Amino acid sequence: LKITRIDIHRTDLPVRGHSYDATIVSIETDTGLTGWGESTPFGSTYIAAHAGGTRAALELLAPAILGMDPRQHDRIWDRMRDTLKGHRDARAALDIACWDIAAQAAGLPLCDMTGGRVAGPVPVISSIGGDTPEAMRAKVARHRAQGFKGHSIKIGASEAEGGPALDAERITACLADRQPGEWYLADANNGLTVEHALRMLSLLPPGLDIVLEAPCASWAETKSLRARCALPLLLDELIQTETDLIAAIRDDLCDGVGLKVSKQGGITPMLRQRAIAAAAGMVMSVQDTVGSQISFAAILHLAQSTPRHLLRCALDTRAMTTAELAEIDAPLRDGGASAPSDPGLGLRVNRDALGTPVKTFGD
Amino acid sequence: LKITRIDIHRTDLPVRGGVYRLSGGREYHSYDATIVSIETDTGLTGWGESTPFGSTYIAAHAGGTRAALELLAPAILGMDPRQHDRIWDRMRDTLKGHRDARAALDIACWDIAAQAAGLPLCDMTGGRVAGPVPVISSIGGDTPEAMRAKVARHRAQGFKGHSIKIGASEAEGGPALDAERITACLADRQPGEWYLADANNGLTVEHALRMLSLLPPGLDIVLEAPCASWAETKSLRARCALPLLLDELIQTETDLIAAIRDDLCDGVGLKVSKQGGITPMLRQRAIAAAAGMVMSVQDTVGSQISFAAILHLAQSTPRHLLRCALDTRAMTTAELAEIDAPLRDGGASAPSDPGLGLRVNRDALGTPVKTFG
Amino acid sequence: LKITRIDIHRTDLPVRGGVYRLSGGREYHSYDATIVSIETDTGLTGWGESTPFGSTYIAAHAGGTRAALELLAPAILGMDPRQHDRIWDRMRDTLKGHRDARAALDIACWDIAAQAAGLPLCDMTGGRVAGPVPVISSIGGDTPEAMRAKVARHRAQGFKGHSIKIGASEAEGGPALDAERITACLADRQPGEWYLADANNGLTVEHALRMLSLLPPGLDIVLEAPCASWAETKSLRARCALPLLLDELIQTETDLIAAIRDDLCDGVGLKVSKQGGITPMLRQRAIAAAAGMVMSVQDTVGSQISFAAILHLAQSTPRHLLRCALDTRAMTTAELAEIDAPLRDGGASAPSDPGLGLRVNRDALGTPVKTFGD
Amino acid sequence: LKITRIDIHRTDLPVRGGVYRLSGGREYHSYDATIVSIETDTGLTGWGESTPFGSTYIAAHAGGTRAALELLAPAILGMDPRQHDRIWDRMRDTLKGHRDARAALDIACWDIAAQAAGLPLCDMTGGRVAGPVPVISSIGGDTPEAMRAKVARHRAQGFKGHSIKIGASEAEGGPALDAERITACLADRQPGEWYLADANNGLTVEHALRMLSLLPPGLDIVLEAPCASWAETKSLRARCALPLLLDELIQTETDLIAAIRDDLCDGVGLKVSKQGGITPMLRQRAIAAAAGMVMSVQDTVGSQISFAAILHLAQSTPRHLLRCALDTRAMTTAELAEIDAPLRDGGASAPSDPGLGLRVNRDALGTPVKTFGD
Ligand SMILES: [Mg+2]
Ligand SMILES: [Mg+2]
Repeated sequence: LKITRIDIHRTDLPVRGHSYDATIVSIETDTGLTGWGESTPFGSTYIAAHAGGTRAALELLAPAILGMDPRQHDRIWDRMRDTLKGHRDARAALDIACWDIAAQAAGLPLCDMTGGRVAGPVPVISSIGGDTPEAMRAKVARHRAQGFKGHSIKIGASEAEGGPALDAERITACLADRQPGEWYLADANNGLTVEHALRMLSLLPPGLDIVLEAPCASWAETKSLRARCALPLLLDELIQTETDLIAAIRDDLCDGVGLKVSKQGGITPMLRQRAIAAAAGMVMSVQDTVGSQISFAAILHLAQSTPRHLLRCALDTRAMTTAELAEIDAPLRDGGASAPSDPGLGLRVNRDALGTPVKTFGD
Repeated sequence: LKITRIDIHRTDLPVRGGVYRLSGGREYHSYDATIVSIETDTGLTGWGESTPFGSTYIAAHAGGTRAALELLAPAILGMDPRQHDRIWDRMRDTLKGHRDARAALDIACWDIAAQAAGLPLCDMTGGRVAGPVPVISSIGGDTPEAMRAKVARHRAQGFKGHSIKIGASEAEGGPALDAERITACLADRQPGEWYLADANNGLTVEHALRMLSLLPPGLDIVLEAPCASWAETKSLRARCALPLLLDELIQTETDLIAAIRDDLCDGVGLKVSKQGGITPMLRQRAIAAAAGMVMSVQDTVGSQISFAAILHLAQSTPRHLLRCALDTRAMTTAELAEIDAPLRDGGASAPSDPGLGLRVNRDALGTPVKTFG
Repeated sequence: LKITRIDIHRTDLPVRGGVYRLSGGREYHSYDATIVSIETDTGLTGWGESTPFGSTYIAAHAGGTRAALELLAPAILGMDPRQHDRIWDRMRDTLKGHRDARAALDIACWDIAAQAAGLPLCDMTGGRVAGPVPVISSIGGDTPEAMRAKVARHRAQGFKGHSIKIGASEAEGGPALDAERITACLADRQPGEWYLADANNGLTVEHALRMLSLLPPGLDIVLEAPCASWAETKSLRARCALPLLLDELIQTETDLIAAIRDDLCDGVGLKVSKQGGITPMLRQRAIAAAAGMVMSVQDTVGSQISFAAILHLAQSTPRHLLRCALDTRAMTTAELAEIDAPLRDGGASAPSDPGLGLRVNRDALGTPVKTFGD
Repeated sequence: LKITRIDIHRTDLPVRGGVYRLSGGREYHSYDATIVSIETDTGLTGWGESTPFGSTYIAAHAGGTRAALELLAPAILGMDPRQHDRIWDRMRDTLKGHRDARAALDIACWDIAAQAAGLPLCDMTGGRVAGPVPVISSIGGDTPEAMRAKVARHRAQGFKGHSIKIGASEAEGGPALDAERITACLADRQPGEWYLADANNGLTVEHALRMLSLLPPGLDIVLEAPCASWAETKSLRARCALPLLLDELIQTETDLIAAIRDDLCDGVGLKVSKQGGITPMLRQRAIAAAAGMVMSVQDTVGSQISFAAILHLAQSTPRHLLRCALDTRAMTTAELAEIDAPLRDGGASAPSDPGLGLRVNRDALGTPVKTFGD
């Protein structure tokens, strides 16, 4: 088995409800298998990544893995590392496509190639955008009615907007109508000062069941808050590499991690990082930055093979954009979704929907 | 004085009071007990029990106990049963770990030692502390109202402590259900009672912290065995204001040293057969007592034979550090022996007969499965 | 794909050469191996070995291994051998610990899965790293001169790594003797060699510190398994400048997390049947590699069946972190199976046949002590 | 079994050969001993000794030992001498600290308990460990050359372990002298020997660090009791690569816990009458053994009666943790009792007679200074 051709595509994913610049990769083998992978950074200020950067890195990564056996995930990973440091966003698309191929060649859905299907549907997270306390509360109520159990709620008010008091009120409001078996995550997107986070913690009423995600912009700030925060803490932006997780363990920094396929760098590091987190007893939300059905396929299969007591929802990226790049049989039903049973990722990709490839390597 | 014959018995102990539930979907319907008798040249007989709490509590199971005894029993034949440290050394030199197997032999030897000396075991392990020992219930997992009713029944029987088993999955209601279980179980509390919320190593740190946040203020509760590993427990310890007791994580003497070095806990669940019998219960008592750690003196589970070891040890434990003795008679319907230790005057009192104070019903044990000598 | 039948074999493994000596007066003369075959509905057979190193290396013994398998083997009947994590979970739900017993079943499932995928295990576990894996010698306890000479035999045979056993009692000469044993074993070293001083969890901290004081300056040595407990090892670590590798104290994935949290060591001795098979070896390799811990890839002891698992795993390990593979064929006289992986040009190379690459001598194992299923 | 009568005796023990100097200008010329006998209703008599090493070793003196016995002795009358923990509790409830006074009563109760059971004390405290117990040679403060010569004398007699006293004032030569003493004492080193540099809580951290810097590399030495306080010892520990043994600072069981929590030491000097008798010696041995701390088993000083307690405890102590017993008979010319435990080839073995194995010369003790009596 040999990689023979790699096609790099660029396509715009309009926001459901600006747009996202997606890079979609196909990899072909000498036996005639095709694997697919997606990497689409969430704008250019979520982490140190942007779409133009993803494509510029692929100029180096794609030619380097030509002729390799797509099943040898660690050696392909090493080849990518030896070619270009970091740029895990670019690694992700290639890595995912190789795993798609590998699972196809083994006659397995990806969830069965990555440990085995855990029984039942994966709980899907509801996303609650930044707004007034009462508005966020109503959105939570709307999502509750649709069967969603887990909610990611956005916080991060400037002083002018009302600061820590506003964020505290947003949290209390979102939890006000809660029913048994629900789970809430306040995501600050690395945006609070330690002073803001401490004031916010003081302002919260007692007896709330809430997890705090990505409170601060840097490691040192997050470590200072950690010393004076009794809430479970989940890290997202700050966890990109496997070494990041080791540092977090060393510093006893968090109780959970936000694992995003294209942030961590594809199936290969998602699996390494899941093994580390699981061993550490860290809960894991399994998501991606943003993407089409292709991104969703990687998320779902990985979520499906994650131990349920550690899993804290999967993200359904199809809810984020209007894009229709592929079919996959995994309907959102009752706040949950199930990985399909077709070999590989289970995608039927609409090649024409992607536009002519911006770049081709091989022949 | 010389050990001449060792007999290994196997029997089943049926659960008393309905399916017993622990965290992570573990269920127990009966318990597979291993009962050992040891004979001396002088014609004394000593008894010991080791009954793992199924195969899913710690790294031990009844088949493993018996497999370990195949090496341990022949190893100690010919030894003086009064020389507890040297017999222990012999067992260690023969087979690492397997404290479940050491336990039954170790207890039988102490039974012999005490009989030879004409003393009850409590008066061979430091001396009787005045008054009865308070007894503790084992409240298996169920709904908050089901668990609260079990607490009430034990209250009416004269029990003063209650070990309440928590550890709900997200699907079942998670930390909120566990917090509800705790509040319900404490709701009818009378003066001079004591409660352990035992998660049996079943919570993530995230679940524990959420659970802690949900608990109403002003509760008198001790948290037991919150997490599956040493590193998780340390992480929770850094952010938990409640007193913490460790159980599954404390098996060896070196375990207790690590706990002290890490300042990991304020008490220890000492279970006769988890620690490995009288000899290590005494060593671990000395360590815990010096560190000021409270001690719940229990076993995994067992018959009256297990109960005699538990009771005599609790009876010689300083009362200010003792946090109840487990009365296993409430956990199974088995009647493997008589012991004159009824629940009265506030709990149970060790008998004054030499040894463990047991009258073993051999007809309840079945024919031995293996004999050595 | 379904597991249909599991056979438990018990076979004796006679020692190769002379009496083997570890610290604390531990001597060894022969090995009690348990060998497991797993069959599928499709007619594939996978093989796995678990052979505790006597009964005092870790909390494991062959009788215990077999007793545990009485619970484990029937629990995995009917399962898909390819779903390693779900099979792992089933085993954990059945019996806590007893990774020795998990190991034989887990390895046989990986053997099957790699066969079904048409790949040698090294290519199913990340992919073959180029070139042979260097092999480590196992230098048992003796006088310094005898040890030095045993290092020579192995050197001439193409060995670059040496595990040297230390741990003298005070009567025997204590830390001075151990220091002499170390200096003597390194005395004839040629470029590219690597030395581990393995105490097998047998030194007091006082003994270790005394020994460290007695060693001459300028040695290239790694200290393995100095002390019997976590707390003792932590105390030594605070006052030891040598790289430390943990062996007996690392059995679970959570053990490795605790070592990281405590910044306790710079390497780990990963033994297939100690960690519990291919599945935990892969988990623990991912954790060790992320922390930049070096790894010696070994087993307790075993036949060619143990060796197959060791070798394929070592072959997919990044070479800069790898610190040799144990060749178990040097330790036993058993001929339980054929494998095409001889010592040549730098070490041993995993064969390219799908699976473990074993051809099992089925009459050499004896009639199964127990069978489950069909 | 009931305690019926307690007799308190006082007797002088004349120094034998070499008047001791401890750090800080401390001097000692004879030792004021307190000896207690306890009688039972069944006609058994047990014996116990407590003799503080002068009045400046730890917070104890002979006059204080006797003043405390005025409270402790009547408190334990009518008690069952076999219930060691409950007698201990009664003593603790009666008077805090004063473990020197507890020791004499406690040892006598264990003597009775052992005789009642018809076992030597080593067999009542876990069981006799095979072979003689090594006995420590004591090397008093002197010139490096004189100390070296005395080590050579003890070496020729068969002693293997040496306790060597250090702690020179600046005027006397400071850290340089202490380092020279240490270097000299180890210069004629033969295999299987052990060395303990005892500063008797006498060094400043500055002095200790200077002494450590001055020592040549490659020495096999253990440092005992370097500093006067817990906080000083902690500071030294942070910057000292040698194994550390605490003596004066470890008196209670809670002290050992504090040492574990602070990771302060690798060994402990257990002295029967410092720790408070057989009962606390056993508790502290259990703690230390679990922590892997080495233990030197000694007493402050004493007659054969003190030696009986030392020897029996050392005899039941695991040999890999044991670092010699002190033969107190070498420290005085007093003949207070006969015990069949001759010193031969640098070792001694506990006798087999029930109890401590003493044959006490009542005439050598004088009339009791106090009888209880209540
Ligand atoms: Mg996030
Ligand atoms: Mg001293």
